[PDB]
Amino acid sequence: EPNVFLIFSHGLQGCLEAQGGQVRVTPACNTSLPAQRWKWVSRNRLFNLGTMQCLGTGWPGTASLGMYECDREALNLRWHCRTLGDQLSLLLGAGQWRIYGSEEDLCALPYHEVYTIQGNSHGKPCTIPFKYDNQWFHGCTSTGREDGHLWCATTQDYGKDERWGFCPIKSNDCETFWDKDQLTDSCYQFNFQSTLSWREAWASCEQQGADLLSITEIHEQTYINGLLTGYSSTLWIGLNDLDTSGGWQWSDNSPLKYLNWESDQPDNPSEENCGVIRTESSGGWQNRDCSIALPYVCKKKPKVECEPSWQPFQGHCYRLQAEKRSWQESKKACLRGGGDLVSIHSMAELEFITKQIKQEVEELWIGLNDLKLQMNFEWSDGSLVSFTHWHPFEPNNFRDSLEDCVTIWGPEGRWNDSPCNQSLPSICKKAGQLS
Ligand code: NA
Ligand code: NA
Repeated sequence: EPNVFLIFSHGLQGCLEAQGGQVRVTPACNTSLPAQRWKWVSRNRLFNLGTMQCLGTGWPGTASLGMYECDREALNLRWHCRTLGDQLSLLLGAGQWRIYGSEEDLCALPYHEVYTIQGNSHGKPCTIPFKYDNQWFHGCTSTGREDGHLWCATTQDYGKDERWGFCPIKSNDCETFWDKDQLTDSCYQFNFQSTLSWREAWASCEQQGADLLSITEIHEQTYINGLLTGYSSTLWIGLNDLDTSGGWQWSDNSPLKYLNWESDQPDNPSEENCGVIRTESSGGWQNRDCSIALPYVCKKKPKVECEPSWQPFQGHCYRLQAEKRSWQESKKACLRGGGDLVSIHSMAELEFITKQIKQEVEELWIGLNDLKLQMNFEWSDGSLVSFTHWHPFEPNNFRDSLEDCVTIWGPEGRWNDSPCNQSLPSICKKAGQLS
């Protein structure tokens, strides 16, 4: 019971209590008494755990506080955490209202929508509270189920509407609700029957201890397209440019090292900011309006010294090769120097390279490339690709050439991809000696 809280008045010096059908302030604050335990629930109602009822007052026309069945409409059961204090002070003839035991205001523990998994409600969130077999529930329950799985109604009256779904769980395994890749031990959840917005889908994955699908490897694309063959669907993935336009990122902060945009994508930069995978294109990526309602896919996984003319940063040595060469020839020159084309794994390393090594050189080669397999970028030095810093609407050279290599471009230190044909200076990286 982490969302539950007591309501204290400094002006009356006591906690708000609900007895029978009445509401009072008692100086005897006791966090154990459910009569004093409150909880925000759906549709801006304030729920009491002792009475299993909702705080209410009269509509304009008859003013007092009382407890009422939460589905009563003949009374106003709606409150706002910002004005609740003023309403309580008004109706009790009081000062300042806070959560008991803290300096936090009554807006500190807000109601969060919990989106359902599978069931028959297309991902619609739990209606809190809901009635089932004439009993109120202010949370998920397994009563009425043998397997013990937690569920909830998506209307307030299950007996009437029979709309429901499974509740999301934060698990250390991937048992009931997930397809697991045995090779990578990564778990995937295709909610074909749900219809949620991107942000809603994001929240759903998050409250399962997961994130929207990121596709980081060529294999991962193949495994994903695999499970999708036969189905006909368009599903949200973690891809978006909400922060920076054209700056596509995975919601789970994975590097944008693999790409599978459809031929004409992405487009409509002014309206479409979120990524979808499609079965029609055999797993191609599109960008769409983030507010549209779609099925979605979740994912979870249960001080050195340098040689002369080189400069140190962290544990490596860096050097500018000012002579303009091709990407491959730039690399060959780095190797003869006992190093390789620079690999960049953090923002601090990037800043060092850009401010200290590149300086006013306009554009130059780094180690990132997709010569081996196209649309799948890797560092020439074989290092793990953990970090990308693409310019807006980059990369995009796989859209023409069959071989793409990467440069640092301009003062921000962001990256382009380009034909390796191009003649540019470059930066080299090798390990340093400690010291
Ligand atoms: Na589009
Ligand atoms: Na490019």
